[PDB]
Order: sequence, then C-alpha cells, then structure tokens
Amino acid sequence: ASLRDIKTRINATKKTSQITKAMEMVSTSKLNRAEQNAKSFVPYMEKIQEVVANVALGAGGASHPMLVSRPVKKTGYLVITSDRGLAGAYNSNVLRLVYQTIQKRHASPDEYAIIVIGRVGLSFFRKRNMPVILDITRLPDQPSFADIKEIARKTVGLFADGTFDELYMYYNHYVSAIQQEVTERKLLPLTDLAENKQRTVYEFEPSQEEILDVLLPQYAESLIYGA
Amino acid sequence: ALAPEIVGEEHYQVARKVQQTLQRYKELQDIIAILGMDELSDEDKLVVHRARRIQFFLSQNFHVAEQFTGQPGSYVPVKETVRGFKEILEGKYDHLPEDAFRLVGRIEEVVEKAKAMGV
Amino acid sequence: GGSLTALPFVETQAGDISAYIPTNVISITDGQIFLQSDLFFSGVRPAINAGLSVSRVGGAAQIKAMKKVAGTLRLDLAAYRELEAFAQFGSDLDKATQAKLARGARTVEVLKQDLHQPIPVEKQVLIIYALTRGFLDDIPVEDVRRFEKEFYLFLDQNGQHLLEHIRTTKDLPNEDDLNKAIEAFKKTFVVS
Amino acid sequence: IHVSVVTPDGPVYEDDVEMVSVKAKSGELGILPGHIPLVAPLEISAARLKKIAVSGGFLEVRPDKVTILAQAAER
Repeated sequence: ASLRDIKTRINATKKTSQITKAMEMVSTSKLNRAEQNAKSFVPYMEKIQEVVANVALGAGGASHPMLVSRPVKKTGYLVITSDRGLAGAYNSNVLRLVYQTIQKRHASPDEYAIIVIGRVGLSFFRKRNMPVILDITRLPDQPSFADIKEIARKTVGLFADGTFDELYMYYNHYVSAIQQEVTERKLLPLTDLAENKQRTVYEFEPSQEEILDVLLPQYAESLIYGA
Repeated sequence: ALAPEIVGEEHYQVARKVQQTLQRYKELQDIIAILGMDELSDEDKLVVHRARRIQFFLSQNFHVAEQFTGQPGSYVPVKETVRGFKEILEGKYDHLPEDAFRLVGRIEEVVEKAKAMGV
Repeated sequence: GGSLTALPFVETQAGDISAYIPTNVISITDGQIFLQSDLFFSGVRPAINAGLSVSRVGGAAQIKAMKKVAGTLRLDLAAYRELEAFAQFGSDLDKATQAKLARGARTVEVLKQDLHQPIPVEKQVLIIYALTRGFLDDIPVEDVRRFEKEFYLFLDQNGQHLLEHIRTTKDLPNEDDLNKAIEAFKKTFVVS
Repeated sequence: IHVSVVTPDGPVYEDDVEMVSVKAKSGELGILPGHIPLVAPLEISAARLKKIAVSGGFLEVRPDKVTILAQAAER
C-alpha cells in the first residue's frame, strides 16, 4: 500500500488512456474517409444493376451457365476480415459463423474451399487446419478496384472453369456506428436475379448471348466491391 | 505437509497445476478490466475458461450454514476431490454453465445441477 | 507613492508541491511561476509552464498594446497544449487539428529565448502581433527564430516610428501601417 | 448529345458533345443523336468524341443520354 506503487499504477493507466484516445480519433477520421469512398462508388453499381436487370429477362437470354442452377459438388467461401485486432468482436463473429457453417454440412475436406481477405482470418484457418485456395493480405485502408481486380477476376474465372458449382461470401454489414450485422449470401451461382419494371429491349450488336457472357463477370466484381 | 512423499504423487501434481492456472488467471485481470476479453490469444481464453470453473468449484455448502441458505451440507473425502479437479483440468466439463459449480459437494452433484438447469 | 516588489524562490524535490513549505508560500503570494525540468533538458529556455502559472493581479499590470495582443496568444497556446502529445499519429481531422498544431509550434518557437539580452516591450508586442495575425504561416518552424531576429534588425532601420508611437502613447499603431510594414519586411527575408 | 463516361471508382467525364462515336468489339461505329437503343461491348482503345483510354467497358446507348460503363477509363 506504498504511495509509490499507487503513483506508478496511475501513471501507467494514464498513458494507456492517452493511447486509446489517439486511436479513437484516428479511427473516426478513417471512418469518414471510408464512407466517402463507398458513396463515391455507388453510382456505377446502380447503373450496372439497372442494365443487367433490363437485359437479362424475357426475349430469351436464359440457359446461361452462370445463371442456371447446377448439381453442387464443390463449394467456395469468400470471407472479408481484418488484418489486426483492436476491434471488438468484428472478426470473431464472422469467423464463428463460417466455422459453424462449415462444420454443419461440409464434412469432406475436398468438398469446400476458402478464400480470405484479411490476415486474421487466414491465421485463424491455419490454426484450425483447413485448406485455402488463395490468400490476399496487407490491403490498404482505402482500397479501390485496381487493388484486388486480379484476385476477383481469378475467383470469377475459376468458378467459370467449373471448379466450384456454388459460391458463398460472408461479411459484416454496417448498419450504424454502434450496430453491426453479420451477413451471408451466394454470389456467383446466381440462383435468383433481380429485375425492374422499366426495361427497354434495345439492340444487340454482338447478340444477346455474347453480351451476357461479357456482362456477368462485371456484375460479380461490382457486388464483391460493394461488400 | 504438501510434499510428494506425504500426500502422494497425484495429489501434488493436481494441486500444483490448479495453483498455476489460478496464478495465470490472476495475472490477466488488469488487461481484461481495461481492454476486454476480445484481445486475447486462444490459450489465454482457455486459461480463463478453466480458471473460472476451478474458482467456483472451490466453494462448498456447510452443515452449520444450513440455517442461512437451506442446503443440508456436504462432506467430501480427499480422493473424490482429487478426482474431480483432475477431471476439471482435463476439459471434461468445459461445456456446462459456469454457475453450476457453486455450492456443491462433489462433481456428480455438478452434473445433476447442470441437468436440472436445462442443459 | 513608493513601492517594493518581492520575488521569492522555492525549490522542490521531484516536482512535489504538496510539501509543507511549498504549500505555505503558495498561499501567501499573489501568484506563481512554474518551471519544469523536462523542458529544461530538451533545450527550452526558459522552461516556463503556462498551464500551472497564474497571476492574480492580471492585466492591470500591463500596457494597452500587450492587453490587446496577449489574449489570442493565450487561447492559441491553451488549444495547442491539449493535442501536443498526439503528433505521431497524423491523418487527423484536416480542418482544425494540424492547423492548430502548426499554430502551436509557431507559438512555442516565438516564446524561446537566450541567456541575457532582454527584449524591449515594443519589440515583444510587435512580434507577438505578427505571430497572432497569421503573418508567420508561410515561414517554416525551423526559421522562426531567425525570422524574429531579422525582424528586430529591420525595425531598427525602417520601423523607427511604430516603436516611438508605442513608447510615447502606450498603444499599438494603426493596423494598416503595421500590415504594410510586415508585408514590406517579408519580401526581403529570404526563407531557407 | 452529352456523354457520361463512368469508372467504378467514380465519374470520369461528363463532357457535352454534338456528335458521338464509340468503337465496338465487332467494329467501329458512330451514334447519331436521337439514336435507337443499342448495347455493345468496348474494346481496349481510346474513345474519341471529337465534339480517353478504355480497357473493359459496356456501351449503353439511350436517346436521352449516352453512358459509358467503362473500367479504368483514364485520360
């Protein structure tokens, strides 16, 4: 109960408080920048979704391998995690969801496949003895399309090569600054596609089939980047 | 009298391991207080998970305390205590709620109390 | 009409002002000046701390020019003292964080001094006016001392009437003349 | 008509021109104002409105305006 021990404990706690406050303000600035990036990105998503909904309904345009359901034999998983911690339950929730989904109905080691975005998820899956396909890490704090254009193109191509008949992705959705959701969905299999009631038939310079062939990967990449 | 040649060899190892896990849990109290449980390694979370159970299983219900609470009271021989703490340290009862360990005599009573709790 | 001013000294051990004599003498005087040992070692002369120094007589012991000039300086230093420890982490709010850091660094460089060679009050008023009106942002931090020295040299030749006006009247000269003089000096000072 | 060339990162150009000409994968083509709705891919080339680089695009011709959903549409 000496005064010196109490004084040194007070000093250490004060220094830790300084560290935490500094990190808090830096994170507020980064949140502002990330919101700017997302809101700047949205218009292209709006336009491409409108165009694809306009073209891919009626007047034929069916039987596309990217849009027709297929007997599933191998499944792939895409997860978006972080690189370092200091985030409360941001990584653990999504990793727990992925682990429980895999251990539910994915018994065969060759049945499933994983591709990660964050180093935390990669280390998690290494410790848990699962096989990965690709790993990208050290992504910047304000990433854009050119950062993992190649990774996304490789993913959509390997699905197009027939490796996985089903594709799934798991990530965190920003509801508010405090509330945070953990969401999941199929991406590439495209069992259900959206539609709009303002469609225009238009004309097809390369015909509908080739038009869809070139269009669909852009849709996949745009959805990935929105997530 | 806590010597290997006086009480035995199993007893000594069990007691030393229990004390080691309690000390390790004691070392992590400040960082849990400030940061939280989300910034720990897997081994540290396992240490905390077993330490809370051990600390709750060190309690008991007494004969002379019946007029306060109501439970009749318990008596446990040495071998049963060593067996129970050996099972706890082995991760045999890691799925039960941490509250089922409070104020019981033996570990079979822990199992019964967890069963009556809906688990 | 005579007077007598007193400046007692009290020395502390490890910066502990809770001791018997230090608390005895603090409660008798009209305010205190605090000197820190951290600032002395780094090379700040004098190592005065404005966060714990007070003067209960206040502005009644000041001239009109110093009163009109010192409030903005006090507010700027108070603002800078809070965020000084977080300069390692940039990428803060670009609006009013690094601007305040730059203003505070320029303030801290102005208040430095060397042994002996005191400064006349008109020169102090003019340099603090130049700092507070935004006339020093272009000049980098490493040249503030040389800028103020060459400004003092400049005023001795072509600023011979502003100083006389402050000495005779005790009020700072016209704003437009001051602005023109400071603008004229800046065109000659070559910045490295 | 005025054109809007947009990359996924954000809008790139919103220049207004009297005549528009957009190269296609099948063959080069110009678009008359008040055109029929047309859909065509974009080959890797430099588009020339003539009153910018493109590698990966999608021509969405509509009479009201022409929008180029290009990717990496630098200048």
